[PDB]
Amino acid sequence: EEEASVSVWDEEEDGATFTVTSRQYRPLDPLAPLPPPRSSRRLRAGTLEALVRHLLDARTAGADMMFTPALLATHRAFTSTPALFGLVADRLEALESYPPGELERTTGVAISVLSTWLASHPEDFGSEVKGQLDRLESFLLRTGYSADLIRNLRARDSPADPTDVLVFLADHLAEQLTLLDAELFLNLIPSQCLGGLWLCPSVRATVTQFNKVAGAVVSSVLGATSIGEGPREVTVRPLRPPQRARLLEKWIRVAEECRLLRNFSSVYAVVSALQSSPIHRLRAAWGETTRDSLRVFSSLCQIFSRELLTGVVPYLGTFLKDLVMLDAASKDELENGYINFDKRRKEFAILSELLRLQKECRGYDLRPNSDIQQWLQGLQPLTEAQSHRVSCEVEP
Repeated sequence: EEEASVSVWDEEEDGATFTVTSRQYRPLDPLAPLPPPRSSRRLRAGTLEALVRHLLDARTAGADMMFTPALLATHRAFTSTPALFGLVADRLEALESYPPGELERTTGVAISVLSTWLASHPEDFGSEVKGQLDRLESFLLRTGYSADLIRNLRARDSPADPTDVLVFLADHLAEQLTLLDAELFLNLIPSQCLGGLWLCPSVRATVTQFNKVAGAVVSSVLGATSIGEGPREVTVRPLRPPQRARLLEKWIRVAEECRLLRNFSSVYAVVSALQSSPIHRLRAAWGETTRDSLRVFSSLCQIFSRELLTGVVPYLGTFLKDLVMLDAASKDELENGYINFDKRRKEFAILSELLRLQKECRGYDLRPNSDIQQWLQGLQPLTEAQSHRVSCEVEP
């Protein structure tokens, strides 16, 4: 595992730039002849056509292992699914005159790539790729070549009292918030998180629920129910500072139980709601909060979290921000018109983190509590304008 030499150089092809790396390691037996050097030839930038040539090259899987999954995961940021499918069908068609050995090899790579693509991202394929599908299966029958791949590609009543948070146990509430957060995080299409895209419903649905939880906290602490849409249309229940503190203490504990379940999405939803202007203002209510609940809350505030992500539900906003930073920092294309694939590798790196958090999220074993769920559904959260108004009314 101890290396002796590393050589790095760049090579140019038709419409692409590659980086070759050659690493010479010392043999395990120090007296043995030198082992063969370990190498990689990775595409750095190239035309959309050149990306597809590299995609369907049999050597790419061994010499550039990030390329295939990165391209398949990020392609919707710079091209489209029917466009990429079409260029794959293009490449295969321009290869029909080739000798049977080369034809069968590349067709095999194409079948392998399309199977991985379909397995990884089934939502990419629909009615829009109909012509490209016919383009593919006519090519296969024409060359006499995959059967399962074609088949698989063919197939594709009054508003709830917000203060009733007190009626349920805090660990149960956390478990129930996590159940909703987890299934949304599992249904998340990671590519929709990309700076170039974020038409992104799976991200929107995660953010909506995040906002509903944060809204529920603000609403219940203020003891208010949003009955209309305007800044003035609200109903408010009577709460003395000691009574309101019990609601603050309750949500603090719910946030704490979310943390123990590693649901950092709802931890942040609750903590940001409690740090929010219309809730921070409530100094009489906070003044009645027990010191133990305050120390827990401060500890929860200092988390916002990246180091703790090593069941689980992450706060998606941090990944959305990193992907916005990266999109702003890195160019889509180079001056020559080549797609800057380095950008896409850095994007995939973040996406693979999300993928590994998704498989860990599958580890949850939680049961739907019908009555907590019904309460959550009946919640009518206050708008930013309404909450500011009510807080000015309940604590002048």
